[PDB]
Order: sequence, then C-alpha cells, then structure tokens
Amino acid sequence: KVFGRCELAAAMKRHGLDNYRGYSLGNWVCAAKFESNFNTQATNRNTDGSTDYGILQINSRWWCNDGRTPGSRNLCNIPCSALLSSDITASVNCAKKIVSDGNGMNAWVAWRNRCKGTDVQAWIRGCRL
Repeated sequence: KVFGRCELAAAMKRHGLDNYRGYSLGNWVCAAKFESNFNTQATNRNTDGSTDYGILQINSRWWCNDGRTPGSRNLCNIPCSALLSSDITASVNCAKKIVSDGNGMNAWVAWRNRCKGTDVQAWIRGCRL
C-alpha cells in the first residue's frame, strides 16, 4: 500500500504516536515520507547484509528477524515480513520500542537529515485529524 499523507497521519494518531516519547505526530509522518515515501512495501538492502523493511524502514540487524542477517538481535520479536503489511500496527509497535531505546528518533537517518529542526507540523496541516 502507498499511504496518502493525511491517511497516514490519521493511522499514526490512532496508534498513539502523537507526542510519543515527546515527538509530535508531524515527526512520524515526516520520517515515513523520507524513509519510504509512504510505501508499506519498501525494502532496502545494506552493505552489512541487513535489510530495512516497510513504512519506517526498520532494520534487520537489530529489530526484526528475516533469517538471512548475520548478527541479528530481533529486539522487536517479530518477523521482518510482518513489517510489510498494509496494516501499520506491527511497524508502529516496533517503532515505539526503537524510540524508547535511548536515541529518540535519531534511529531514523532520514528523520535526522530531513525532519529534525524543521516545521514538522507542515506534514499534518490540511488533514482532518
């Protein structure tokens, strides 16, 4: 599935991301935008053998198990394939664990590069939330 900006915003709200660990909804939408372009199916292969999965490009070395990643930790306790659903639940559940880990949203490179310090509220303006 490719989410629309406002559709995603509403899903993320319903899943309790608004202000989670001090990050307003706009942060999350912004991250999704630069990470996956709002695509639930996005995958990216890395030099270390790991793959980033789904709308929040969650990495197979630390977070989910794809069975082909050396040094896997599976800290979210999920198969990576569950991160490619049309339903964002799994991804949100894992993301809540990631952000609670100590580096906040610095875990998302695209967030750090492109969202942090900007008017992230732009991402939710025009939406019926």
